[PDB]
Amino acid sequence: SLTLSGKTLFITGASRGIGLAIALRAARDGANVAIAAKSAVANPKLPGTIHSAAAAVNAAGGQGLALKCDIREEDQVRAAVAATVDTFGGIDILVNNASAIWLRGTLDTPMKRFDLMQQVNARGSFVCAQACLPHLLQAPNPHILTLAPPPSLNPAWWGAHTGYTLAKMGMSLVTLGLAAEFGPQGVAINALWPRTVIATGVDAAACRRPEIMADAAHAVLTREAAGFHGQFLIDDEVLAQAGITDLSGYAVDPQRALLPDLFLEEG
Amino acid sequence: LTLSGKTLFITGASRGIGLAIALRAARDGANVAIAAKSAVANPKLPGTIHSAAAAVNAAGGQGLALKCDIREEDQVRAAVAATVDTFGGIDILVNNASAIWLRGTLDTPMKRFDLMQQVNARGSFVCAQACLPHLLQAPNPHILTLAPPPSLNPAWWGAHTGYTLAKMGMSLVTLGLAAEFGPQGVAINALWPRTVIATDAINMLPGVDAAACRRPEIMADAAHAVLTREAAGFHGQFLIDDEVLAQAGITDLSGYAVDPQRALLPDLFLEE
Ligand SMILES: [Ca+2]
Repeated sequence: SLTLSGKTLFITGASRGIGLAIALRAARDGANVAIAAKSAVANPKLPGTIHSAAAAVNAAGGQGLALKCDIREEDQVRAAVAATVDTFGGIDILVNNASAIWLRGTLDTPMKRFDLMQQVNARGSFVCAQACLPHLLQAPNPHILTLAPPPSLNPAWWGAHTGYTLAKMGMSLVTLGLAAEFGPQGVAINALWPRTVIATGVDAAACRRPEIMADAAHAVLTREAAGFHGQFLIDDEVLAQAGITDLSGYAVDPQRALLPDLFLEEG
Repeated sequence: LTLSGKTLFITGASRGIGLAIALRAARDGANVAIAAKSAVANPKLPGTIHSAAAAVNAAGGQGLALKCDIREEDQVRAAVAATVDTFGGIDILVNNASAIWLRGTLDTPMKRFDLMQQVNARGSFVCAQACLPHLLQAPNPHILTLAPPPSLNPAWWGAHTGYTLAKMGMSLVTLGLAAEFGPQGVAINALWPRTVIATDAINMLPGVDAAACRRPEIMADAAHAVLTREAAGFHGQFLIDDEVLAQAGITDLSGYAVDPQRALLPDLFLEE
């Protein structure tokens, strides 16, 4: 089987949710995982920290590094990348997972909220790519994997929540540009997005668990990077190609019709 | 088709395209709020909110000089409030903005990335947000953003990702705003020049001589043609100056050339 043994992953926002799931799937292989996230001090209101994540990585079979990194701050990103290189010797894989969401219209989106989304999503992916690339370019099989949808100019999607669509498609379009620039230099710069809503008026019973994205990420990240860039991939399709065709186990409640994810057309 | 008595809020209109738009509207008797950062002049990049407001007055309009850095939400809100207190409303918002940096990602410092996102995409969003409550009450409301048609062309994204994100961001904000508010009868559209336009910003375009450009007045005149259209049923369009002017019966564009002895340079972000 393909493995991330010996590889070093820098994963943003991986104190919880999809980032943590991806971290743990890589850890199972013996990967080094740098958890770069803002949450350091334990808060019951939003459980999970860089430190709990690093411990979970260690318990899952990997080597965890907890890095206090508010990715809105370039200096913290730079410091976290240097720490990762100092601890593990390099960076093989960047996963741009950190994301903030808010589905209201423009008159109902305070600039504080708009700014949080732009800074964490599109800007966070850009600055992390910028900081990691010098090290990625020296690795044997470098990946940047951004958790973002295929780019779209669908006016309905844009009008539905312009602030969030700007920030999330921003991640997609940063991926598009990075892939165009650096893909030809051997870096696999791609995106991965879930078919359904992931449980991390939206009902978790109509969702899938984050392990679908962890397993899909694994399938992408173990691919040869040379010649593999600018792709916008979906979890179910990735897993099918990898030989995982029975997705029933990923369902929170397998008797429920699944909620479709934002930013994918339904055929 | 006149802008007489209409109130325009134009960002960055101390010089260049914004100023030209301001003066074309002034000629009709429009009220123009000049929302820009420069209050006092410097040798390098002339024009201030005060010279622009004075020029609007000289041209036949009513100018209002507003010291406004559009990076600052509080200043934008303050400027919009002052405009309403001065003229009674806002009929037209023109999102005009200049922050360019044509380099690759490793050569695009975060300070420059941030300047671009803040002035371009964010600036358009925050000004739209602040003006919309007033636009929605106006007889013939427009938002006109000076931005290109949205494109997913990978070459354009790869060439200078930070800048493309920022400027396409203005287009994408327009796309979303039009989808949300267009149905309420707000004419939310974009306008982009076929060619490069001669302004201070050509300094950020290596090799580009003003002589191979068009004058800002082509954008001023195309803007006027857009802004005097009925707003109902006219949203989500990404318009080009030459095409707008052709529809308006202006097909001879030769007078808009800076220098007829030079071939015109095609603009960024348009397929040839
Ligand atoms: Ca919505």
